[PDB]
Amino acid sequence: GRDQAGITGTWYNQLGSTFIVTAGADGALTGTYESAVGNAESRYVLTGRYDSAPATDGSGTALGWTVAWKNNYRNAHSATTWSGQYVGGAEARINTQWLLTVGTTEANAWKSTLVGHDTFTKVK
Amino acid sequence: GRDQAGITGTWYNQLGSTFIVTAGADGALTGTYESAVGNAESRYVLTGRYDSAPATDGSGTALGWTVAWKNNYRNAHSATTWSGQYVGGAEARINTQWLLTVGTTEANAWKSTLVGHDTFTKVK
Amino acid sequence: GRDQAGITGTWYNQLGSTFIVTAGADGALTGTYESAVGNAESRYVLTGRYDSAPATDGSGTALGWTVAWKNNYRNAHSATTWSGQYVGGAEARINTQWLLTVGTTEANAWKSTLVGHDTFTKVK
Amino acid sequence: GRDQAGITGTWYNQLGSTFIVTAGADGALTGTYESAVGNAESRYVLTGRYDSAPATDGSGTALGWTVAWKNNYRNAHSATTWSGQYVGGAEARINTQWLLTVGTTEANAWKSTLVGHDTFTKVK
Repeated sequence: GRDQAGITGTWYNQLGSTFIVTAGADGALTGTYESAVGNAESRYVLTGRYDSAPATDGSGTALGWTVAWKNNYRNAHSATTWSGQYVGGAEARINTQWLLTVGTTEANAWKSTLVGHDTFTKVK
Repeated sequence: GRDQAGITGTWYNQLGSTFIVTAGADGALTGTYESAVGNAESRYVLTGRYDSAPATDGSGTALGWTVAWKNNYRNAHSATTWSGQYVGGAEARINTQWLLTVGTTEANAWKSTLVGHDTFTKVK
Repeated sequence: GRDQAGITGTWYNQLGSTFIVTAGADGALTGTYESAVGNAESRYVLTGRYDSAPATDGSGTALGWTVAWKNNYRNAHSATTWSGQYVGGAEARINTQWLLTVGTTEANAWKSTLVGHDTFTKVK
Repeated sequence: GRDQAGITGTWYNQLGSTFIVTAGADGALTGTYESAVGNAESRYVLTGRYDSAPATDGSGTALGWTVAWKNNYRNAHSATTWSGQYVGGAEARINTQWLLTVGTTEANAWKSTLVGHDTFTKVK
């Protein structure tokens, strides 16, 4: 991975959530997510993928990951996926949009999925 | 996983894409995605997570997964995440929404991310 | 409008909701929305815009509209916007994605917005 | 409208786009949008709706609006809808998510719709 080192480490969103991730040379993302907002608590497992050979034209590095909101302490019966890109440099960022789906009855399916955005930085 | 067997197997979306996945008892999703539409070709690795202890109130099972669109044949410098829920039964379904992010320059970041929806079935 | 007549009329989504709209030659959409699902009841006012000079290359006609979920009978303190395109022909369709935002406290803002999709047809 | 005066006026997003709007007492939004980014130029008409009787529990005021990207100078054959809420006070904000749909062939429909977010302020 060109940005395997850039991505690997700890990231913080604008809400104080904490995203610890290892980027493998094959394109794997693996780590933990600790949410600061919502119906979550400790750490949760995360897995995802990233482009391990990004364009060198100054473009960002596409990636995404999933957290299922079940751990030893909570089950929210829901999952969030983040889709975004890593932008390296002095103020490195991971810019994302996310989809959070809650398990629902078929009658409530139309309102199963929230959408939002998170900006992750290396500081805070 | 309660629906570890329900989820594990091959799924087909309304476009003919093919989603082969193994659901682990710990909540891991792992498999391959073969797209029928877009700037993709063979199989791509996928990883994700699911709720391995869904509510038994008839609600669906939340899950999501990521594909980075890089394999031995293509690099689209992009990643898609699907967020949705598995609904078991005679006409089992995985109902999803997805976010596709393309690596972009900062000037083009505002248009980096497509949104869509996929319905997966066990047939077709 | 090239599809001013194509768009103008009554549309039904996969849920049984009813969308009655007039497309003006200037690009205005105006009408009423009657929801079949959710925390809504009678008709609600809708307004929006459409491309009154679509490409003739077989492409669809971009449009969108908003409903605020307040009428004489209900106030859900929320608004939905549909973004999509009209596809003419024997099986004419309006294919959309929508965002539903609920008024929230700042603490709950991160979960203010649902995302979904609706397909509208001239029949049902 | 409780926030008819709060909403009415000029708003600027983080990109420098300019959103001039009048909120009617019936819940109408009408105005112009002048984009600073993308394939747009001068002003474009906008119309939308807002909740003219928001909850007084400190919650925001739900609203949305549509711009079709056609004016006397440009036709992008596309439309954007913003869905969000107005938050009053010393640092008043309109927090939104948006969907931009481009008219496409049926073969390209799956990639017709971009998603993003805009934060509007009274300054800048």
